[PDB]
Parts: sequence; C-alpha cells; structure tokens
Amino acid sequence: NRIFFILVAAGVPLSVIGSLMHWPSAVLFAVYCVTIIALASYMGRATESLSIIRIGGLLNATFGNAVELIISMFALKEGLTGIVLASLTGSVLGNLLLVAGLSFFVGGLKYARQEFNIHDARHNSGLLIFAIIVAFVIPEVFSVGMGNASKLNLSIGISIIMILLYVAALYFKEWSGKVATIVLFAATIVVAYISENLVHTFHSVAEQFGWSELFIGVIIVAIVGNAAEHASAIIMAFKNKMDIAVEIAVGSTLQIAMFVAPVLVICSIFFPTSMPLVFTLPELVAMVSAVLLMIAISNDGDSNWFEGATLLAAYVIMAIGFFLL
Amino acid sequence: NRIFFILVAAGVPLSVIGSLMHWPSAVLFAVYCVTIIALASYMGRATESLSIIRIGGLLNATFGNAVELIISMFALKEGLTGIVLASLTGSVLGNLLLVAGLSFFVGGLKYARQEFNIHDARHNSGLLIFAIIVAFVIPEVFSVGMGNASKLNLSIGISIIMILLYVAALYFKEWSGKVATIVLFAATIVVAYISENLVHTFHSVAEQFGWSELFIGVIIVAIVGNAAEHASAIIMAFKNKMDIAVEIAVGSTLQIAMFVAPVLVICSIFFPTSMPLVFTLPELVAMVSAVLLMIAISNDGDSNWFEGATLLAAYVIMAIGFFLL
Amino acid sequence: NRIFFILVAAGVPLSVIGSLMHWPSAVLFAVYCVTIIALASYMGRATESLSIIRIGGLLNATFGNAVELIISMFALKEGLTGIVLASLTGSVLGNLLLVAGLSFFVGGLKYARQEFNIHDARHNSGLLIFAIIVAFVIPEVFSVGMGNASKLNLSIGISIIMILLYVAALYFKEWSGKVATIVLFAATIVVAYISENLVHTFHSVAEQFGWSELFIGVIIVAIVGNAAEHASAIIMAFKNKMDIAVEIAVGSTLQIAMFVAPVLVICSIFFPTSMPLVFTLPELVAMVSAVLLMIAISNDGDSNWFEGATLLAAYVIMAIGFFLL
Repeated sequence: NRIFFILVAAGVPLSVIGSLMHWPSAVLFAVYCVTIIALASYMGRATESLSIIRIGGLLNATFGNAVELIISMFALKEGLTGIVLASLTGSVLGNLLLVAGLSFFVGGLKYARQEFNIHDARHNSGLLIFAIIVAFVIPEVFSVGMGNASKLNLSIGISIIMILLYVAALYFKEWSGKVATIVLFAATIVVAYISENLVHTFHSVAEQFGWSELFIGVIIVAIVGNAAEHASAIIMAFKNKMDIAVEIAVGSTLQIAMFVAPVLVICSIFFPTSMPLVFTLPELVAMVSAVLLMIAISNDGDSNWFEGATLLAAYVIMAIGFFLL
Repeated sequence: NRIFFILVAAGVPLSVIGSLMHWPSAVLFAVYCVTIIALASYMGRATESLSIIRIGGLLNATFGNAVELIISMFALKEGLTGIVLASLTGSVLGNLLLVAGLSFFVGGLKYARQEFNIHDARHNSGLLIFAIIVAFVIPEVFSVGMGNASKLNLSIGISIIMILLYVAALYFKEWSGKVATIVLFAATIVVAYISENLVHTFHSVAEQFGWSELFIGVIIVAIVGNAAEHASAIIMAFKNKMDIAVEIAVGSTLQIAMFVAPVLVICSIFFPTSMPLVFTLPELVAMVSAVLLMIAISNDGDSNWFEGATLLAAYVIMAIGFFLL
Repeated sequence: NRIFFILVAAGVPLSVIGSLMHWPSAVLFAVYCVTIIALASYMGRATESLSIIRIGGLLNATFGNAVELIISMFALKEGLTGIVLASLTGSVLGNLLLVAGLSFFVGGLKYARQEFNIHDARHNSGLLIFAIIVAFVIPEVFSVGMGNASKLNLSIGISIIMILLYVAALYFKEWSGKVATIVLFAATIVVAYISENLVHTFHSVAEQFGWSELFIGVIIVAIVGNAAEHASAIIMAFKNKMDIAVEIAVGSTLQIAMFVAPVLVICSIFFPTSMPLVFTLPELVAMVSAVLLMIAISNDGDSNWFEGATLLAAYVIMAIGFFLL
C-alpha cells in the first residue's frame, strides 16, 4: 500500500505536465509506464473487491484486464496491430511464470503439503491447452499462405466461438464498495489518458533506444498492464491458501486467451486496420512452453522453494531472448 | 436404426443409377457420400458384434476402418496419394474430438463421478503420444530434404515396426451372427463400388466447388469413413459405462495410427506411385493438438457438460481452417 | 564384468598401436569406439561407488558424463562445434528411451505393481520439461535471425542460469574405494588419449563411409559416451527397486541438459570458435518427443513388458531417420 500511494500521487502530475512539456520523449514513457503499474495495482484491488461483492465474473474478466484491454484499444486505432499481438503474448507469459513464479517462489518459506491435485488438472489444463493451443497456434500455422481475407475470417470464427463458449461456460459455471466506485476515475480515465501518450511514445523510444518494437509489447507493456494488476497473487502466500493464487494466475490467463484477445480481435474490425490472430514463431513457442511448464508443475504441487525459481528463470530467459530480437 | 435403413435403401439405387447417368458430377458425389455414412454405420455395428463374438481384435482393427482402408485403396491406385494422407489425418481428428467430443457432450445430462483415472493414463496416452508423435511427426521433419528414396525407406521402417509392434502387443494383450454375415455384401461390396466413383468425382468437385482438394480428404471424406463407422460411441452414454466410449475412440485412433496408415503405406509400394508418411504442417499441428487435448481432458474425467463443447469447438475450428486453405 | 575386462585389455593396445600404424583410418575408429564403451562402463561404475561413498552429486554430475564432456572438449578445440551439438542431442535421446527403454524392457519378466507415482511427476518432469524445452528449444527458435553475437549471448545467459540454478538446487537438495582411485588412469587418461584420435578420425569415415557427420555425433558417439556409462540402470531390474533406474536415466539427462551442455557452451568461449545452443529441427523435434514419451509413460508406471518395446522402437526409428539425413 505505502509504496503504491506514492507512485499514483507522484506519477499522474508528472505524466500530465510531461504531456504538456512534450519532451524529451524517452524519459516520459519511462515515467508514463511507472505510474500505470501502480494504477493497475489499484485497478486489480478494485476488481477483486467487486468480485467478492456470478456476473461479477464479467468484471473480473473485463476490468481485471482493462489496462491490457485499454492500452491495446488505442494501439488498435493507431495500430500498430503488432504491439497489440505482442502484448497478448506478454499477458500469458506474465501470469505464468512471472506472477505464478513470483508467488510460488516468495511463499517458499516452508512447503505446504501437496495441493490442489484433483481441482487443477480437470479445469485449468484442458481449456489452457485448449484455449492457447487452439486459439493461437491454429491461426499461426493455418494462416501461413491463405491469405489476408481468409486470415481474419478464421480469427473471427475462433474469436467468436471462444467468447460464445467462454460466456456459455462462465455464465453456467476486504474493504469493499468505496474502491469499486473510485477505481474508474483514479484509474480507468487516468490510465486511458496516459494510454493516449504511450503509443505515440513507442516509435520514438524504439528508434532512439532499441531493440525492439516487439520487445516493448512483449515484456515492458505486459509487465505494466497484466502483471501489476494481477500481482494480488504473490501477496496471498501462506497467510491464505495458495489455492486462489493459482486460480488468479491461470483464470486471468484463460480469460486473456478466451476473452481479451478475441474481443480485441473483434474490435479491430470497426476501425479500418485489421488484426488476425497472427504470432511470430518466437512468440508462440514461448507461449506453449509456459503451458507445458505450468502443466508440469501443476501435476502434484503444492509448491517448492525453487518451484518458482525454475519458473522465474524460464521467464527471464524468454525476456532476454525477446530483447535480443 | 430407423433413419439408417432409409439411407441405405435410398442411397444405393440412386448411387447406382447416378453412376449410370454420369451427370451432373457434383450432386452425385453429394449423394455418393451420404449413402456411405449409413453404409459405415452398419459396417461399424457388424464389426462390434463380431468383436463381441482375441483375434476378433484384428476384425475390429481392419474392418472397423475398412471404409477408411477401402476409399484410400483405390485413391492409392488412382492416387492421388495426397487424399490418402489427408484422410489418415481426418481419422485421428475425427475420433477425437468429434466422436469423443460428441460422446462427452451429448451424455452431459448429469456428470458421472470421476473415471477412469488409473486405466487411461497408462495405456491410452503412451502409444497415443508414441504412435502419432513418433509415427507422423518424425517422418514430416526428417523428410524435409532427404530426399525421395530416403523418405519411403523411413516410412517403411516406421510402418513395419508399427505393425510388428501392434501385432506383437495386440496378440499378446447385441443381435450377432446375421450382421457378421450380411456386412460384406450390404457394405464391403457396395462401399467398394461407390468408392470407384468417389475418386473420379473429387477433381471435378474440387474444380467446380472449391476449396480445397485437401479439405475433401480431411473433413468430408473422414466424416464418412471413420466417424460414421465409429459413431457407436456417442450412443453408449449413461445407459452404459462411458468406459467403452473412450476405448472406442482412442483404440480406433491408435489402430489408424499404428495399423491403417502403415499397412496402407506398405500397399503404396505394389502400385507404381509411392506415399511416404508426409504431412502438411497445418495437418500435423492439428493432430498433436488433439493428442494434447485428449491428454488434458483424460487426466481425471469422467466428463463435463462442456468437456465435449470445448472439444467440438476445437474440431469445428480446425475444419473451418482446413476449408480456408 | 567378464566381457568388459576383455574389451578394456584388448581395446587399449590395439588403439595405441592403431594410433602408431595410422592406417587404415576407418577400421580403427571402429576399434577406437569399441574400447570406449567398456572404458565408460568402468567410468560409470567408478562414479556410482564414489556417489555411494551431498557434493558427491558433483562427481555424479561431472565425471558421470566425463566421457561425454571429454570427447566434446577436443571436438571443441578442433570443433567441429556441430559434432558437439549433435552429441548433446544424443545424450538425452540415449538415456531416454534407450537406457530407460532397455531397462523397462529387459526387466519385463513380471510386472511390478504401480510405482513411483508421487515422486516422478513433481521433480522429474518439471525441470525435464523446463530444462530441455527451455534450454534447447528457446535458443533454436529465437536464434533464427539475430544473428551471431546475439546467439551466444543468449546461450551464455541460459547456460549461466542453468548452472546457477542447478548448483543452487543440487547444493540445497558395492566394492568401493579402489575403483574411485583406479578410474582416472584406466579411463580418464586412456579415454582422453583415444579421444584425440576420434575427431581426426571422423571426417575420413564421413567422407569414405557416410552418412552423415551429424549421424556420427547423434547415434554412434552418444551410444559410447553416455549410454555405456549409464548402462548401470538396465542391470538393476527386479533384483532392486527400479526406482533408481528411472532416477539414473532422467537425473543424468537433466544433468546433461542443465550442466554438461551449459558448461561446455561456456568452454567454447576460451577457444576462438564459439558454439551457441543451436540445433537442427530434426534434432529438436526428436528431443521434445522423448520428453513427451518419458512423460506419457511416467504417469503411473511402474512398467510393462512392452513399456520398453514402445520406447526402443521410437529410438531405433529416430536412429534410422538420423542416418538417412
């Protein structure tokens, strides 16, 4: 809490006056981003409260990734569709191993029996294998030479069935109230206003300090949007059952996969530019690996001191690879 | 039963006179195919009875996919080796998720505890991972630039060890009798005679209504040959233990993988044209995904109302992708 | 024991005088290699004794693959970096399925309940998925067009974190003594002296009897270095719990993945030539398959008469594919 208050209150004016100064561009992005972490850290706490207060699963789904959903909206109008696609990548990579890895590792003070074996396999994996592997992989391979008109039609079908299933499944499946109200202005508008700045910022930082443009989306942009907002997980270690921690990471990721991207892909239509679900091989091999890692660890659990270390390593390895490109 | 009687009795004369009329080609294929569904629906019931009556596992293996084995024989003489390879693809895709997906979904009236956990993992997965991943994937990657003479030699080795293992493993591992007799004439000859028509038909439908040639093999042709014959599975929901239903789908698929294709690959030798086990990337990524899906779901079970919905979605997604190519 | 004594005592003088004769080259490699099998069979027994006598896990890690580590050192100075990379491949392929496959199959006299279910999943798979899939796959995809300077930097990072984790994890995690002493001279010097011969030998056998150069590394070279040394596993069937047998195969392989290669990659720096972790697609698809196979079988166990047969088949299939290239 303490640190986060400082960053919201210091970040917004600096970001505002920074937008008024207009230069230098490189330092301000740096400032722009920093605020949003904290802004998403609140965004996350505000949703968690509302979800605790059936259909609140929509709020957890939409507004729980609203900073992901939002930074990617205006990147879509000014799209820059590439950044959108790189950022969706980063969302899955971010929860795994990063949020999950940080959770497992930090709360590796003392090992906690063996849980939750009967739950995870049945629900988490299937869609997770199903969602990612179907959703993203199929588009990539099939779209090689189709070409364009076919690409988006496939995406539309996939996207539409993903939501139509997600809604079909979901719908059939501390200190609250004040936070549920204050979120929108403190975040959803400030985040949306700082957003407008971010895209214009990127080309310039990409030309001045590279590389690369894709890296920005994949590591930095995701760190801010998804990780920070979902960082709730790490905190709930030992003090409460890490049951919820794996739920938060994978449930959120599933939602990215089955909801964020598909809706966002839909959105791409109403503006002239169109994003089909096309990923780079380095992006896709990275995603399926994380499913495999998650799956490997998820078998018995509950967690180990280096259950997280293994994960964090894998993620930081992928980050440095993504930077080198 | 009721519907199937209508389609056999109406389909065969139409198909015969259609073969006599010789035109238009497009409509008749359409008619040709329709009959065979029903013809394979009987083909399947006739084998199931015989299997119920040790070595009856050969009958279940051979004649249980005889319509797959058969439509692909004359496509091999007139091969058109491509269609053969696309159809083998469709067989695995068809059982998964389609037959398995339809079974799981339809019998999702009320959930049935958690089964069969100790059986499935040990037997179904290993060969399934082993069979598909080894059988098909290895050929594809290794065959990139070998070239030709090497391709088939690898296939021969793989094919031969697959049978030699399958026979080695298998051999060491209602209303009957009348159906066991009537099958051959009612089906194996009629199916074989309608077959002769099918191949000649495809180029024309492929040139008039496309696309594509591969699609025909992958979705339509498989629907008819394998799915229909194996559709037994869907029916046995709730009324009987779905134990057999997962057995039918995966056992059949394993047999395709370890038997149908390998024998069929062997056959390719005695005619001049030769098919090595070469698949397109879109075909192969689709197959391994289905193993992964099957594996994901297979962990605990027993099944969910949307255990099937997830599957059916994935399959229909792959079908529309395969059509777009 | 009996056979191995004959091969050490006959192999070394022949190899020495062979090195003095200098011709013909093809037959001597053949002789060179044969000795080393036996030399590594001792190398293995000498380490197993020392390990039985905390930090002895380093000896098991280093000297347990010292013939792999060593044949690849001088191939690195004279590198020929390709052979190094093909040989690391062969190490994982060798343990799986070959050592593991031979163990499972040979001790398939009578099936031994269902073990060891709770152990294997938690530890063996995660790193195994993590180690191989991260370690090797990531480098391959990401390194496509980086190019060179980036390649090795990624490798360095990966390599360094792999050891830094492996040491971090490991360190936190019959007839002895005389063998622990005699090993070095009988093997580590003789093996090192026969090594000097091996590399110079390969081009010539590769030009006279091909193919291919990669094959040499992938099948032959690995058979000798890793399999022979680790062949301890096969022997401990029934007489003792096959607990250790799966431990030997996978623990060794994990060590290859997390230690052998990374250290060896490091070594590549001090000489002018540099090996980044770059694999061919046929090499990599082969490795991940073996993880998948291992994983598939590892689910319940304990083993079946043809649990090994399935494996041995897959391996021999990969060997013939690797030869055809």
